[PDB]
Amino acid sequence: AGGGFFRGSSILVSGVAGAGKSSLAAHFAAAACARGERAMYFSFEEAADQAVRNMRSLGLDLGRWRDAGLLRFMATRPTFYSLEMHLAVILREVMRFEPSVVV
Amino acid sequence: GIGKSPTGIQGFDELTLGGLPTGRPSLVCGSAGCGKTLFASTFLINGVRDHGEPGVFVTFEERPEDIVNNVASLGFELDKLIEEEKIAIEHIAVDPSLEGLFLRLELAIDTVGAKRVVLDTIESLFSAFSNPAILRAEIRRLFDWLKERGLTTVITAERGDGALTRQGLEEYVSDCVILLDHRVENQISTRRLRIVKYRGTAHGTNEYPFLIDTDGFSVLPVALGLLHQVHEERIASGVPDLDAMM
Amino acid sequence: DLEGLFLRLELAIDTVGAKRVVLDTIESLFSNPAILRAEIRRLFDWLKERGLTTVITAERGDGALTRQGLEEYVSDCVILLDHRVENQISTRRLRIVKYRGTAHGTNEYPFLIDTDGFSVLPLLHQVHEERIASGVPDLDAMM
Amino acid sequence: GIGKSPTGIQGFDELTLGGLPTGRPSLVCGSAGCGKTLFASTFLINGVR
Amino acid sequence: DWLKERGLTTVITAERGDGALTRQGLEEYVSDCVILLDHRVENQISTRRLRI
Ligand SMILES: Nc1ncnc2c1ncn2[C@@H]1O[C@H](COP(=O)(O)OP(=O)(O)O)[C@@H](O)[C@H]1O
Ligand SMILES: Nc1ncnc2c1ncn2[C@@H]1O[C@H](COP(=O)(O)OP(=O)(O)O)[C@@H](O)[C@H]1O
Ligand SMILES: Nc1ncnc2c1ncn2[C@@H]1O[C@H](COP(=O)(O)OP(=O)(O)O)[C@@H](O)[C@H]1O
Ligand SMILES: [Mg+2]
Ligand SMILES: [Mg+2]
Ligand SMILES: [Mg+2]
Repeated sequence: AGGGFFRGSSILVSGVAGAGKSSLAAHFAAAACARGERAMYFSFEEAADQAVRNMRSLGLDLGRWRDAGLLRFMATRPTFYSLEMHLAVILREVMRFEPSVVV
Repeated sequence: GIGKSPTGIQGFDELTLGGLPTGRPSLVCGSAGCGKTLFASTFLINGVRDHGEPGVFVTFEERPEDIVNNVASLGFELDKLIEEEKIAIEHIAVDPSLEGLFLRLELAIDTVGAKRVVLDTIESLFSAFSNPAILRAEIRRLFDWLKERGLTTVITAERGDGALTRQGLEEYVSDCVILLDHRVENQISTRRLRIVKYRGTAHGTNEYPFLIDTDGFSVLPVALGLLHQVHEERIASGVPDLDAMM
Repeated sequence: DLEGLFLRLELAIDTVGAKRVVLDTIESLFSNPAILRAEIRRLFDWLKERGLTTVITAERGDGALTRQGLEEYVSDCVILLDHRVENQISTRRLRIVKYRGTAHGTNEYPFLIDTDGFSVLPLLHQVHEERIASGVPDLDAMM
Repeated sequence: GIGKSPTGIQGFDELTLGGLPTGRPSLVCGSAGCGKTLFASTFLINGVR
Repeated sequence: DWLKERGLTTVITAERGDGALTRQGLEEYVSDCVILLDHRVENQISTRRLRI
């Protein structure tokens, strides 16, 4: 109705494999970076170069924003740390980047 | 900064970020069969081989021939290094009938230009008789002697009754404590290690599994993830129809 | 006195001219770590000198490896036997805690003490290229 | 390598890569009924026969 | 050994407890045939188990 989810809110993007979830998330992030806001993308199964290149196929130059500095891409894997360590590291990087959107 | 000295063990050197603390004592706690003596053999031999660091191996129980056989069956050419005058084995006993250790160590150190030292079963002296109440004093005495000599130390220990050490005080007199384990889940044995404590550096605070093979004491390196290589070229499947499908 | 043991040992060793030695119920003979540890190492050293392949019995009712808790560490080879009884069935298992100088089977292994004696069961094969009959004609012709 | 004296106990010999260490102390730990004395007895009898 | 010389089949009865699976543990090693009995409770019903 109002034309977009509320600024400070939580969006869930349920789906199956190969459904476009990561693509819609990257689109949110790219729109934020274009608006000039800061964005962070936490990939727990995909590399930064890999995902950005995968998004080239959808006309998204995520690497451009990453080079500019309005996008911070954190690539990690669950089994490496404990859940507490993952939480702490996520909050750490978020506090240091002061992002506006977080995937 | 903090001084470091690699063990030559790939993976373990990543956990410790440089290896065991150089010129400081470390305790490799472990029950029978975990591989403490093999870890120390690796320490000294690989220090000589790669890092040009000579060392001396003090054994309080077994014979030098036994040590040589045990480490040689793996592949470590220790007999050659012994006769090369770059490494030395020193045998000491209990129930025979302080400065003796220092003097024998001085002889070996000046003979082989030693900077690394291994003490295998210093337990013997303290455990055979607990009558003297100055056991911790003797422990810290030898520790301070080696620290004065600026020698890296790898003290082995025994952990049968429980805890991390049977002595109860050695774990707190050592700087870097490495616990070795060899547990049996189902009916399968898994070998593990952990950096219980390290003074002044970040270390691997979790159980890293290790293996003892002919290659030696091996640790699967750690963290090999999300560092992928991104190729834009395409690979053939052998099924041209499938290939054309994308 | 400890000399009588060696006195009795040498006569038997050289009488049958043997190279294998077995010791049993030595914990009772031992019956304060110093005395025990020292005499253990002494006897093992003498047997080594004589070149005898030695197998010593050890019982561990109270502890994980020996009754006293400090006898095990002096040996060069260690083998632990166990008899567990989960549920109601009982199984006998053997494992090698330590075997310096070689590679062995770290895993536990089941053994049976039948009338024959100790028994244990310890990855590919070549493939035959001839066919067999199922006895069902239509099924054997389906391929 | 090192010398091995076969115990004659198939399976066990394969796991020990031949047998027990030759001319060395070897311990047969375990509680009552585990089979220690019989294991050593078979060591001797197999070596003999 | 007196009994063995005299040729007498002896049943020696002993107890357990006190934080150990047997009172002493060294009597087991003396015996030649060890028979363990147990009175164990599952849920709220107990059963009588014999083992050799
Ligand atoms: N140009 C394109 N045309 C059609 N489909 C595409 C195109 N680019 C990507 N896709 C599809 O998008 C999917 C990948 O989306 P992605 O964001 O990775 O979803 P998820 O990460 O949730 O699996 C794949 O199934 C792929 O086939
Ligand atoms: N060639 C080898 N290959 C694999 N493992 C070996 C080899 N030689 C020794 N080991 C291992 O070393 C272990 C004992 O090492 P050591 O540290 O000398 O004894 P302990 O752990 O009692 O101090 C054994 O469990 C054995 O599996
Ligand atoms: N003739 C036999 N038939 C079947 N099992 C036997 C025979 N002789 C011995 N055993 C088994 O071997 C084991 C030997 O026990 P033993 O060696 O006397 O105990 P330990 O030496 O551990 O004190 C026993 O538990 C018994 O069940
Ligand atoms: Mg996805
Ligand atoms: Mg050893
Ligand atoms: Mg018996």
